[PDB]
Amino acid sequence: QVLKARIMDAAIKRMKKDDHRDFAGELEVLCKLGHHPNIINLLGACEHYLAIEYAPHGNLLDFLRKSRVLETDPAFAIANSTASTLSSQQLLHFAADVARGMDYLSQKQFIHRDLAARNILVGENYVAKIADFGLMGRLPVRWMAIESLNYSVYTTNSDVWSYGVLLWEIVSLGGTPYCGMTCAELYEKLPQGYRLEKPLNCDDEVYDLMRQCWREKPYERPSFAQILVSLNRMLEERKTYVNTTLYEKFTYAGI
Ligand SMILES: Cc1ccc(NC(=O)c2cccc(C(F)(F)F)c2)cc1Nc1ncccc1-c1ccncn1
Repeated sequence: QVLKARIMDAAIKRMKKDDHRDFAGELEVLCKLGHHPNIINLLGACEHYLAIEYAPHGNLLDFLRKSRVLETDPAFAIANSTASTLSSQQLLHFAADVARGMDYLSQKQFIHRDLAARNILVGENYVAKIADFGLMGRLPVRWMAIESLNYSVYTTNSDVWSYGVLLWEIVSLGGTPYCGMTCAELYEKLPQGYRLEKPLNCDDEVYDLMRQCWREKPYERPSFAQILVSLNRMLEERKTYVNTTLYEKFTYAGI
C-alpha cells in the first residue's frame, strides 16, 4: 500500500476496522514525534494515506548487506582488498545517527519497542533515520531485552538492549544475530548470561559498548546520550574501529 510520490519527493502509505485504529494511532504518534534529522519526516495525512519523506537508499539492513562487496562484486573487492563499500567511519556514523535520533526520542518519553537495522532508513546524504514498519507477526525475539521477553516490560533501557543488537548488526554488516541458534535456545541461554560474540572485525571498544547495552540489570545500561558521545569519540579519533580490509581467511558473519 506504500507508493512513491511528489506529495517534495516522498513515500505514501495508502490505507482504505483494526487498521483504522492503527492508522489513527500511527499518525497521532508521528505528529507527537516532532522533527529531527535522524527520525522519519512525515509530510502529512490526507483524505481522498500517510506520507513521509522518501528514503532513496532503503532500510539499513539491506544497505549493510549490499555493502558486502566480496559477494556483490569480488573483482572489485579483491582488487581493492576491501570487504565492504562502507568504511568504519561510515558504519560508526550510521550508529551515531541512530543513537542521536533515539536520544531525541527517549527524551520525549518515547519508547520504540522495535529498534533494529530493518527498521532504520538510509536517506538523503546517507543520514540514518529511525522508523517503524511494523511487526503471524511473531515477536522480534533476537532483539528483545530479557525483561521484554519474560514480562513484556518495554522502556528506554530495553530500547538500548535492542540498540546494542543493532550496533552488532552494523559492525557485522547486517549479519543475523545468534546465527544458527534457535529462538527458544535464547530464552534459555540469555538468562544464563549468554551474549553475542565479539565480531572478528571489531575493536574491543565497540564490543564493550555493545556489552553495556545488554546488561541484565536494566538500570545499568548506558543512556542513548552516553552512546552518542562514546561513538562520537571513536569517529573523532584517527584509529580505525571496524576492520573492513580483506585478508586470506576472511569471512562474513552469517545471514
Ligand atoms: C509510508 C510510511 C508511513 C509511516 C511510517 N511510519 C514509521 O516508520 C513510524 C511509525 C511509528 C513510530 C515511528 C518512530 F518513532 F520510530 F519514528 C515511525 C513509515 C512509512 N514508510 C515505509 N513503510 C513501509 C515500507 C517502506 C517505507 C518507506 C520506504 C522508503 N522511504 C520511506 N518509507
